[PDB]
Amino acid sequence: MQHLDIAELVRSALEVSGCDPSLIGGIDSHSTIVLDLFALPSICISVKDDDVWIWAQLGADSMVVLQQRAYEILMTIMEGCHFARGGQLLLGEQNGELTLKALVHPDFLSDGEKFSTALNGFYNYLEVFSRSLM
Amino acid sequence: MQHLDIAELVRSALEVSGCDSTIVLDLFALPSICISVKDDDVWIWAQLGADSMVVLQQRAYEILMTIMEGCHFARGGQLLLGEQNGELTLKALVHPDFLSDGEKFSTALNGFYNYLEVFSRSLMR
Amino acid sequence: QATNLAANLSAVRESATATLSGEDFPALIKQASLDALFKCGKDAEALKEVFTNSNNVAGKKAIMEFAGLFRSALNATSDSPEAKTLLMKVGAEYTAQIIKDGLKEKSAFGPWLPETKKAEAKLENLEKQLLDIIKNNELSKLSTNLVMQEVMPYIASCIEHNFGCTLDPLTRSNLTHLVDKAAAKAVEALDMCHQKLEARHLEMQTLIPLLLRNVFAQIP
Repeated sequence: MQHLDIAELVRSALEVSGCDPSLIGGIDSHSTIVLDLFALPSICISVKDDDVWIWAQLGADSMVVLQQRAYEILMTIMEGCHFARGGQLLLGEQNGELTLKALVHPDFLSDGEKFSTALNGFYNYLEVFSRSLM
Repeated sequence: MQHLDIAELVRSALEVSGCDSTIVLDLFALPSICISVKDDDVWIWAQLGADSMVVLQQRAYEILMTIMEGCHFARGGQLLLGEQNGELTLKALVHPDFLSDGEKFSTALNGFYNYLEVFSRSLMR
Repeated sequence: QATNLAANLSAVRESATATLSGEDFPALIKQASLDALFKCGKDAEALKEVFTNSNNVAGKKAIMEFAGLFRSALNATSDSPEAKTLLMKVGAEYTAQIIKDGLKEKSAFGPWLPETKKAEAKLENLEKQLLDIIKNNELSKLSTNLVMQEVMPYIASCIEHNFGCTLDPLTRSNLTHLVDKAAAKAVEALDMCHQKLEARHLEMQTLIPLLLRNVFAQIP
């Protein structure tokens, strides 16, 4: 939790997922790692004082759409998330946009297969939350 | 954390406030709350009433905005919503910084009661 | 085969910019009342900024009052599509006027509040009369006149007595058409609500205060 190399974890998870390793640029500066995606908000991965976070901003109009869709969003949150600390995704706000966040449980940080489960699971929820805020 | 005794931490937190299985803390002039250890995690939580699941639907936005204002003593900086016995629950996964001793834990407990009052008001109809 | 994430991965990069972010309980409680109203606006965050930056005590008090009444109306109108639609529309209109107004020193919000206990009782009493008129009734000429007779004296009282209104006394003596026109708008709002609508009576009872306050806010 302390010798943890997040770049190597991410690289390994993406390999397990069957990613084209040529898409992977320079990661190793211990800044936020960003996964850009075909039709979805980018996924950010970061270490913040020994906590690993996965998150995404949900779009320029997400806070406004939230005014009409908060119940559906809450139900989705309450269904739970097996790879997050507390068993639940969190919502914040960054750059005037709603943010979906996972404080990753250390059980999912042990190897690339485990971290891949967390990343692909996050992808699934990103699809669902972003569509609920359309 | 496997040396951690939740029963003693609660006793300590009470002592240092001038006071006397899941722990059910039901004190004078305070609502009943639950404290439990699960898989190395310490939770504080409480149910929010017979019809809290109905009012949740009605006031989801308002309730979500309050959740997004955060909670300094929780892991992740945020309280969680759950469901138990058909009632909405407010839950805190207590950050380890607030588990070191009785003074710190009393601050988490105090903080929880304060947030619970805020959410109770949000759920009254 | 590759996971959906892998199949849809467009690049992996790093960013020095992309970054995450890190108690007044009475304020929190007040915010939650405002949020229930401000959700009806085009942009709740923009409403919160207008409100928070205002120094107009009476204007902010008018909005807070409305937000509290809105919460009561949502309690009573949530089981009828016509009533909830009415509520959402008055919410949208009120909040849009907040944005248009801006809550400066001279504001549409604040002047039409009761400033004495007597005026408060007059407003409650007239609201109760409106409910009786409508349930005794589109509105007939009789009912229309009775509404006018309830509303006009309240509007005229505010002009006569209020300091939340910033207009010079002498200049207020030019406003007889204001009272006629505002009271007519009230008739129209009540008449349309009655058309769209024990349960019903409770719906009307919670809606009346909002419809009236929204009319006041639209007075030029």
